Amino acid sequence: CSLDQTVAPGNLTLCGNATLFTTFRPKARFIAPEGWMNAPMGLYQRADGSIHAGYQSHPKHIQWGNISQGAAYSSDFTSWTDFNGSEGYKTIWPSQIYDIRGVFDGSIIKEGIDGYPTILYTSTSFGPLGATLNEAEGTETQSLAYTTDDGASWIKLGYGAGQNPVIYEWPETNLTGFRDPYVFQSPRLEALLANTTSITNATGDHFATISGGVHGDGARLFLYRQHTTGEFIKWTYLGPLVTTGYKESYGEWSGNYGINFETAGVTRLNPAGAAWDNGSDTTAVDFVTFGTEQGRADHQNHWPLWAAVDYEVRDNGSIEAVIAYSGVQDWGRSYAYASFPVEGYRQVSVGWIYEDDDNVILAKQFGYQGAFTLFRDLFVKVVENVSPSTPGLFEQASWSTKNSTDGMSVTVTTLGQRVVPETLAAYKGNSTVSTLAPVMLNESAAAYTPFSSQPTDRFYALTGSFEFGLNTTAKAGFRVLASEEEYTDIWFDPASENLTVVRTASSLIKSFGNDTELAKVKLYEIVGAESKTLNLTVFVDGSVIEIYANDEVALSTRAYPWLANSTGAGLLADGTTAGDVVGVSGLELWDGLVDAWPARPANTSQGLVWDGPTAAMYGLFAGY
Amino acid sequence: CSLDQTVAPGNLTLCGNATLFTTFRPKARFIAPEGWMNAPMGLYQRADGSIHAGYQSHPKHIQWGNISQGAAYSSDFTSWTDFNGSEGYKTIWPSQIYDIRGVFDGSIIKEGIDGYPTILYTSTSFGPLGATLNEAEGTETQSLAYTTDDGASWIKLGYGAGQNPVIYEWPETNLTGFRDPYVFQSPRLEALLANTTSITNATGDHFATISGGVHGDGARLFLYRQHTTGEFIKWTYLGPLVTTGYKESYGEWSGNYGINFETAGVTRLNPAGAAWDNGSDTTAVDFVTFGTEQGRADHQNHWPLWAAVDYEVRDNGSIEAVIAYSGVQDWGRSYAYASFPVEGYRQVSVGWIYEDDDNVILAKQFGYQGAFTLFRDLFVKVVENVSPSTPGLFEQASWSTKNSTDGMSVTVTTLGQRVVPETLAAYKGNSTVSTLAPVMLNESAAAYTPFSSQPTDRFYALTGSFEFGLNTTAKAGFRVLASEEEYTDIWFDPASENLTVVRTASSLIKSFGNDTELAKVKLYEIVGAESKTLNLTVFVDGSVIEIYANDEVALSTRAYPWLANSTGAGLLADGTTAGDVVGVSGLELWDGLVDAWPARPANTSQGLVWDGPTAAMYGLFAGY
Ligand SMILES: *[C@@H]1O[C@H](CO)[C@@H](O[C@@H]2O[C@H](CO)[C@@H](O[C@@H]3O[C@H](CO[C@H]4O[C@H](CO[C@H]5O[C@H](CO)[C@@H](O)[C@H](O)[C@@H]5O[C@H]5O[C@H](CO)[C@@H](O)[C@H](O)[C@@H]5O)[C@@H](O)[C@H](O[C@H]5O[C@H](CO)[C@@H](O)[C@H](O)[C@@H]5O)[C@@H]4O)[C@@H](O)[C@H](O[C@H]4O[C@H](CO)[C@@H](O)[C@H](O)[C@@H]4O[C@H]4O[C@H](CO)[C@@H](O)[C@H](O)[C@@H]4O[C@H]4O[C@H](CO)[C@@H](O)[C@H](O)[C@@H]4O)[C@@H]3O)[C@H](O)[C@H]2NC(C)=O)[C@H](O)[C@H]1NC(C)=O
Ligand SMILES: *[C@@H]1O[C@H](CO)[C@@H](O[C@@H]2O[C@H](CO)[C@@H](O[C@@H]3O[C@H](CO[C@H]4O[C@H](CO[C@H]5O[C@H](CO)[C@@H](O)[C@H](O)[C@@H]5O[C@H]5O[C@H](CO)[C@@H](O)[C@H](O)[C@@H]5O)[C@@H](O)[C@H](O[C@H]5O[C@H](CO)[C@@H](O)[C@H](O)[C@@H]5O)[C@@H]4O)[C@@H](O)[C@H](O[C@H]4O[C@H](CO)[C@@H](O)[C@H](O)[C@@H]4O[C@H]4O[C@H](CO)[C@@H](O)[C@H](O)[C@@H]4O[C@H]4O[C@H](CO)[C@@H](O)[C@H](O)[C@@H]4O)[C@@H]3O)[C@H](O)[C@H]2NC(C)=O)[C@H](O)[C@H]1NC(C)=O
Ligand SMILES: *[C@@H]1O[C@H](CO)[C@@H](O[C@@H]2O[C@H](CO)[C@@H](O[C@@H]3O[C@H](CO[C@H]4O[C@H](CO)[C@@H](O)[C@H](O[C@H]5O[C@H](CO)[C@@H](O)[C@H](O)[C@@H]5O)[C@@H]4O)[C@@H](O)[C@H](O[C@H]4O[C@H](CO)[C@@H](O)[C@H](O)[C@@H]4O[C@@H]4O[C@H](CO)[C@@H](O)[C@H](O)[C@@H]4O)[C@@H]3O)[C@H](O)[C@H]2NC(C)=O)[C@H](O)[C@H]1NC(C)=O
Ligand SMILES: *[C@@H]1O[C@H](CO)[C@@H](O[C@@H]2O[C@H](CO)[C@@H](O[C@@H]3O[C@H](CO[C@H]4O[C@H](CO)[C@@H](O)[C@H](O[C@H]5O[C@H](CO)[C@@H](O)[C@H](O)[C@@H]5O)[C@@H]4O)[C@@H](O)[C@H](O[C@H]4O[C@H](CO)[C@@H](O)[C@H](O)[C@@H]4O[C@@H]4O[C@H](CO)[C@@H](O)[C@H](O)[C@@H]4O)[C@@H]3O)[C@H](O)[C@H]2NC(C)=O)[C@H](O)[C@H]1NC(C)=O
Ligand SMILES: *[C@@H]1O[C@H](CO)[C@@H](O)[C@H](O)[C@H]1NC(C)=O
Ligand SMILES: *[C@@H]1O[C@H](CO)[C@@H](O)[C@H](O)[C@H]1NC(C)=O
Ligand SMILES: *[C@@H]1O[C@H](CO)[C@@H](O)[C@H](O)[C@H]1NC(C)=O
Ligand SMILES: *[C@@H]1O[C@H](CO)[C@@H](O)[C@H](O)[C@H]1NC(C)=O
Ligand SMILES: *[C@@H]1O[C@H](CO)[C@@H](O)[C@H](O)[C@H]1NC(C)=O
Ligand SMILES: *[C@@H]1O[C@H](CO)[C@@H](O)[C@H](O)[C@H]1NC(C)=O
Ligand SMILES: *[C@@H]1O[C@H](CO)[C@@H](O)[C@H](O)[C@H]1NC(C)=O
Ligand SMILES: *[C@@H]1O[C@H](CO)[C@@H](O)[C@H](O)[C@H]1NC(C)=O
Ligand SMILES: *[C@@H]1O[C@H](CO)[C@@H](O)[C@H](O)[C@H]1NC(C)=O
Ligand SMILES: *[C@@H]1O[C@H](CO)[C@@H](O)[C@H](O)[C@H]1NC(C)=O
Ligand SMILES: *[C@@H]1O[C@H](CO)[C@@H](O)[C@H](O)[C@H]1NC(C)=O
Ligand SMILES: *[C@@H]1O[C@H](CO)[C@@H](O)[C@H](O)[C@H]1NC(C)=O
Ligand SMILES: *[C@@H]1O[C@H](CO)[C@@H](O)[C@H](O)[C@H]1NC(C)=O
Ligand SMILES: *[C@@H]1O[C@H](CO)[C@@H](O)[C@H](O)[C@H]1NC(C)=O
Ligand SMILES: *[C@@H]1O[C@H](CO)[C@@H](O)[C@H](O)[C@H]1NC(C)=O
Ligand SMILES: OC[C@H]1O[C@](O)(CO)[C@@H](O)[C@@H]1O
Ligand SMILES: OC[C@H]1O[C@](O)(CO)[C@@H](O)[C@@H]1O
Repeated sequence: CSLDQTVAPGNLTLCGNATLFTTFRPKARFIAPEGWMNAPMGLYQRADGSIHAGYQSHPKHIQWGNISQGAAYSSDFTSWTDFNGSEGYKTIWPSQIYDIRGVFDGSIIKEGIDGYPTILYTSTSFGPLGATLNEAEGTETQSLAYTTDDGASWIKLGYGAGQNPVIYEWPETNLTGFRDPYVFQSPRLEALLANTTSITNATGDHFATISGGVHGDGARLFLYRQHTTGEFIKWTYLGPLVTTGYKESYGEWSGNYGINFETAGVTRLNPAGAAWDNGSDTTAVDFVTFGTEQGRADHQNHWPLWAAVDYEVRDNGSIEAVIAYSGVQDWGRSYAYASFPVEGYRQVSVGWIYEDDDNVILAKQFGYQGAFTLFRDLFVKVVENVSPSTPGLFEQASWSTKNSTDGMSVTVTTLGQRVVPETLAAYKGNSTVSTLAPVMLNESAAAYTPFSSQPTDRFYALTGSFEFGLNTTAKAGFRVLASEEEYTDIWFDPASENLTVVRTASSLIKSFGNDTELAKVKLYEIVGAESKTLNLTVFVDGSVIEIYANDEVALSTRAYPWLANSTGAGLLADGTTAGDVVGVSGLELWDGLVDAWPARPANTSQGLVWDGPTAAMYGLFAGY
Repeated sequence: CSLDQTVAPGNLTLCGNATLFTTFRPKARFIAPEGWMNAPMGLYQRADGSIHAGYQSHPKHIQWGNISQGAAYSSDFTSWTDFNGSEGYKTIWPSQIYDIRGVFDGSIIKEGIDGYPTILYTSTSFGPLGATLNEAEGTETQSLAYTTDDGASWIKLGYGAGQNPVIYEWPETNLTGFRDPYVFQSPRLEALLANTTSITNATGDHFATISGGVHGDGARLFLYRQHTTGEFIKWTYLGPLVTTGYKESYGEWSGNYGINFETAGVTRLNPAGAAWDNGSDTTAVDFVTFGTEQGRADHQNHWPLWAAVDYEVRDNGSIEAVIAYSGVQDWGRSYAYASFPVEGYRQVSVGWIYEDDDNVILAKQFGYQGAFTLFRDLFVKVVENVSPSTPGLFEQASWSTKNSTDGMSVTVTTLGQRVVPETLAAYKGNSTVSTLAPVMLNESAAAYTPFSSQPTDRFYALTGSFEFGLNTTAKAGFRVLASEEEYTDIWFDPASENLTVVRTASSLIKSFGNDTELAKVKLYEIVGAESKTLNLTVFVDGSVIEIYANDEVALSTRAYPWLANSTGAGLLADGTTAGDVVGVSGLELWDGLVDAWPARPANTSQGLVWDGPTAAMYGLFAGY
């Protein structure tokens, strides 16, 4: 095993465990110290204002198993510190008959058991578990634990009658899944149900959704309500909140609803951020965010979606969330988005970016798998004075339209996402910032034009505004992680409305994924404008490429170039002419970003272990 | 619920949990503080000379489940003190994927991991588990833990390759069971295998048996040898030590070998006690003790047996234990005997006495189930100068015979059992002792003759020597726990060779078992004697009646009389005449015995709990 990044890569499968630990590793984002991670969990703002982030964790392994909560904290979403206790950076782990198969996703009741922060999580036991298997009741239940030390440790309620698990009965038969309890307060839902509480007797101030579906009949999000305020054992099933069809799709802008939901959450937003009104705010919109399974041919069969919903009260004292419009939270290799409330009327969302090594060829050599996305403020994005001749505008697919009185302009409403400002400020302030001169892309434009200043490593951010003619057929964007032989191309093509990431040349190492990523982006044309603009922000962080367009469209993906000098970046141009020009302005390179884990050394591997021959006997975990 | 023991019992099923806690409860023996107990486990003499006793334990329940090691200690086998730690009196409990279904029986390596006492135990996980089910590999494995604090706590080795569990591969397919590792040193087996160690490479100084069987083809005791001295991970399967047939019986004196072994152990004894020679002691005999399942119509389908064996070395470097003669360790409601070495060349054996409430009618009202037997010294019982006209003597069923040179006398050899002398001394010294005048039972004998001194409660011991004519048809014995309306009759009938416990009148409460207990006892007639003698010792301890005959035959059973005055005792006589007389001598009553748990209050119940609806979902434990 040679680690010479000045020549072509050898057979890297001969390299030892964690020998490629630093080679492709993100430095500027949330990631476990080592080993396997997946979904964010247990997210909450602590009493001191800091952020507690949990995650599904399997230390010293590179596949899922014995799934536990790893945890860390931060005062700014950006610079983090690991917890360190008797189980290292773990704070909840399989320990009881009811959760021995895995401590799955859970969410936080801030004022819970004895007034302490309390997690409601999916406790798993034995038996077939999965949307395509014949799962039985009891395999997935929901259990409580609380912390007396601000997340350094958690104490589970005892096992038994009137204790853990607290939710165990399936609300309907033949479930495809029954997990990921999302606990939330909702003045909105309380107001809607206030006249029906005699029917159910559920009067608590916390609601909980559980994600799943029904075999052969599509996904389901089940709504529970805390039976009595201040009491956390009894949760009353109201009814299905979201019901979708078996592999139903709302269309090209909306992914596919698959057969089963995972990590679903419920929020209410307005243009500024989180909305906590009872329905009285006419600018507020109710949203559900959710993953779906088995409705996608690639990306691990997983869509991270969202939907704007209108709540209707059923006669039995439950709520139907009727989907008004439906979109995609991220178009690339990410999933398991969780959102949580943050002080100052914010709702912040974060997901998991998986690797692109689905055949597990170099996972052991990495010594880790997975990272988070960046943390994102959610809000209602409102675009005013939109031209009615914007192509496809009245499809109203992942947005809504309201006509002006005179019919000459439209107000567009959709889900907004933007990187939390704490991270943008810290990134910029710790980077070497190059403000670049605007570039007009015309007949003289090369295919690729390097920026006048270049990155020094694989940790940087790019921004640019691309102004296109209303009838352009030109394409433009950014090339990143680029040398002569390796590069990743991010293109926008207004004619097709497609943002793509072409990865055919991303790496000389042939075992990584190389499929082209694709997102739809609607450039809402403004009344009186003779052009349309794409604002593109790109974060390059080890192997992560995370793309944001117009504070709306997100696409996370992976690139693993071998050569040490595959770090360059610049502008891409295709079919730009004297007549069909693309004006690029607001160009800026931030080189360096932030060291997100300042207390960690460069190599936090502790080696990898094998569970031994019993792993196959038990049949629950891969074992490595 | 009335607790008036001066009148007939009401409907006791209306009584609350643990309301009958003290009513029938033993006071003078090893018993858990409350709840369910079964098999002794983890038995060893500690460095300070005290005895550590573990037991299968399910606190706050009255059926088996979440099975754990409860523990206590004693300097004299007789007066005990509970451990008290973070889990009360438990010291090992289900905590890992490999043992989450139960910490089953295990035994002690005195100089184990890092020189500490170390337990090898059966770690159980999910799946069908049982001799009549389709069990699969992995459900029962064998794991290690060690103690740095003389049994107050145990530290398990980690889960994984080269760690726990240390034995997981089934030595043959379609096992009925794979549990109860019994670790022992054996100069005998080492000498026998010394010429074959090239074939197996196993040269360690510890052996281990694992108890089981093969579906459709009878029980098996599998022999393993520690691969290397001072190393505890690698154990090498040599071969089957004991192989018996599907429900094979050696006859009327030997129970039935059933379909599966449990709690089997291996020892070597001589007339004085334990023998640690390499084979050079011609007075020493190799013994296996073992439980069998599904070879009995009652007593929970369970026989506690023993066999004298002659070891043969196989060509593949393993040992066949050929059964020479075969007997019964206890004929009544006991099972799961364990033996362990004790200083001064002793091997001490102790078992579990279950209740006689198999339909679980008053278990909750008790608030506990189970106790130990008394602790018993094992030795080779030798009877010299036996008359060749002793009926049935050359059947050699659970004994051996060697003729004198002249053929006029026989030496009989069998397994001896007697209560450890520490317990007999403590019992006698703490009791009010009445030495009773000898009684000749003839034509004047009533059916029942009370002793001249009577017990004051349900805690006493009786002794007597019953001298019978060689052709008697008379029966005699002891009545215990007796009032006019309730009593338990212990009869010996030399003509049939049957010792019986008749329990048709044991209690006015009709839900308890009332079947007649039966043991075979061979009165070895001595050359020149004109009579034959039965030495009977009986312990009455709450509901336990534990009977010993001639330091050989043991029979443990249960009686639950309701009336406060059903405590009396005396002599039984049937068919005694002027000509057929039974001479009773050596009569003694010990009233009171010992308070075996002096630090415990009278009521150590902590209440009972229900596991809730998930118990049936998981399907592993009853849940109460
Ligand atoms: C199979 O068997 C298994 C083993 O038995 C069994 O698992 C066990 O289940 C039991 C029962 O559910 C659990 O017991 C609970 O424990 C809770 C605390 O748990 C935390 O702490 C313990 C102990 O920690 C000590 O010891 C450890 C280990 O040595 C040390 O490392 C610690 O530092 C600490 O040491 C100190 O203390 C020791 C003495 O205890 C000293 O020896 C030592 O020197 C130190 O000073 C840990 O072991 C736990 O760890 C385990 O669990 C965590 C997850 O929780 C895992 O991550 C970890 O790996 C371990 O597995 C853990 O950290 C108790 O809080 C709880 O007691 C309460 O509940 C019961 C009711 O259920 C009440 O009876 C009791 O009164 C308590 O309730 C009161 O208190 C709470 C708040 O404190 C209130 O909310 C509540 O209302 C109530 O208040 C009452 O009193 C108030 C007055 O004070 C009053 O105001 C109120 O009005 C009210 O009256 C309970 O004891 C046990 O932890 C499990 N153990 C393990 C190892 O799993 C399993 O379930 C069985 N399975 C089946 C299928 O049956
Ligand atoms: C799913 O995830 C699960 C959770 O991660 C996982 O279970 C965990 O598995 C790991 C890995 O196997 C276990 O880790 C081992 O722990 C052993 C000790 O275990 C005992 O102590 C711990 C910790 O106790 C502290 O904390 C608790 C809880 O708060 C307190 O109550 C205690 O009082 C104590 O607190 C003090 O210390 C804390 C810091 O740790 C402080 O915070 C605190 O302030 C106090 O000061 C307990 O938690 C354990 O309890 C659990 O387990 C018991 C059964 O064992 C249960 O009954 C109970 O309910 C709990 O479940 C327990 O009591 C370690 O000994 C062990 O470390 C050794 O092994 C590894 C190799 O495997 C080596 O890397 C390491 O070096 C150690 O080996 C050396 O040392 C031993 C002797 O000590 C030697 O024999 C050995 O050769 C070696 O020697 C070396 O060094 C020498 C120099 O010193 C040198 O001479 C030699 O040459 C050599 O080089 C390991 O860390 C962990 O316990 C499990 N946890 C739980 C909760 O289950 C599970 O397996 C996963 N499942 C799957 C399927 O994957
Ligand atoms: C005395 O000690 C007991 C512990 O032994 C302790 O707890 C009680 O334990 C008993 C079992 O011994 C439990 O009985 C079972 O109850 C089930 C129904 O339970 C529901 O109704 C109850 C009555 O109002 C409620 O009290 C229950 O509430 C508790 O539990 C819920 C969780 O479900 C919790 O949220 C609450 O907070 C409470 O803690 C609950 O709503 C019965 O289904 C179960 O019935 C079976 O067993 C009976 C007896 O054999 C049979 O009559 C039935 O036919 C059925 O049995 C069959 O069982 C066989 C073998 O199991 C099987 O093959 C068949 O399929 C079928 O199941 C049983 O009756 C009792 O619920 C529980 N009470 C609790 C937790 O409060 C007591 O509390 C303790 N007393 C005191 C004063 O301390
Ligand atoms: C680097 O990190 C690893 C942890 O990832 C760590 O431990 C090693 O982990 C790998 C897995 O990643 C283990 O490989 C497996 O080994 C099995 C055979 O193992 C036996 O032979 C080995 C070779 O000499 C021995 O080293 C082993 O000894 C150890 O374990 C025993 C317990 O068994 C213990 O007593 C010892 O003390 C040692 O700890 C052992 O005797 C293979 O069966 C298994 O093979 C499968 O997977 C391969 C790779 O994909 C395939 O080629 C095979 O076809 C087969 O895979 C198929 O798998 C799929 C999915 O699993 C399934 O559908 C099929 O049925 C089939 O199974 C695999 O190769 C390795 O044993 C283990 N080594 C250990 C513990 O020492 C390394 O130690 C670490 N390195 C360093 C330097 O730290
Ligand atoms: C980058 O490195 C490769 C291999 O060392 C080399 O061929 C190339 O010329 C280098 N410089 C570039 C692409 O600017
Ligand atoms: C890479 O090495 C592996 C052994 O780890 C070997 O099986 C494989 O064929 C090698 N690839 C080549 C030579 O291209
Ligand atoms: C569907 O549900 C019932 C239990 O409610 C169960 O008997 C059945 O096996 C389930 N699965 C299928 C494939 O029908
Ligand atoms: C309430 O009604 C809805 C619609 O029929 C149904 O899906 C839900 O299960 C009902 N809730 C119950 C039975 O608790
Ligand atoms: C919205 O505006 C467009 C263009 O002016 C028009 O075609 C459409 O009918 C209008 N919708 C409503 C509800 O007035
Ligand atoms: C650098 O990053 C840290 C950690 O996020 C942040 O607190 C600090 O303000 C940044 N430095 C600047 C903006 O100069
Ligand atoms: C065409 O592009 C080049 C490079 O940006 C620029 O120098 C030139 O001015 C552009 N042409 C026009 C007409 O603006
Ligand atoms: C743009 O994307 C869609 C998928 O939404 C695809 O069907 C279409 O062919 C693409 N068009 C072009 C020109 O790339
Ligand atoms: C024993 O008690 C019962 C009921 O109180 C009574 O009938 C009997 O005479 C008492 N005394 C005896 C049997 O000596
Ligand atoms: C017997 O053994 C094999 C595995 O060795 C297994 O396939 C089979 O199902 C077992 N049980 C029966 C009843 O044959
Ligand atoms: C040794 O031989 C015996 C008798 O054939 C056999 O039962 C045992 O399994 C053998 N041991 C092995 C294969 O390790
Ligand atoms: C043992 O003694 C009996 C009676 O004297 C006799 O029948 C039998 O043959 C003797 N056995 C041997 C082996 O000599
Ligand atoms: C009473 O019993 C205790 C505990 O077993 C024992 O140590 C003591 O010697 C006994 N008293 C006597 C024999 O007087
Ligand atoms: C018969 O028994 C009675 C009571 O034990 C006794 O007094 C009497 O002496 C016995 N008869 C003979 C002949 O010994
Ligand atoms: C004595 O016990 C045996 C069982 O070993 C039984 O078959 C026989 O009938 C009994 N005989 C009498 C007289 O009780
Ligand atoms: O690690 C298990 C967790 O990951 C998910 O499957 C999402 O990928 C959740 O539904 C579950 O709680
Ligand atoms: O409690 C389980 C234990 O009890 C036994 O079944 C004997 O009755 C053992 O074989 C086992 O280890």
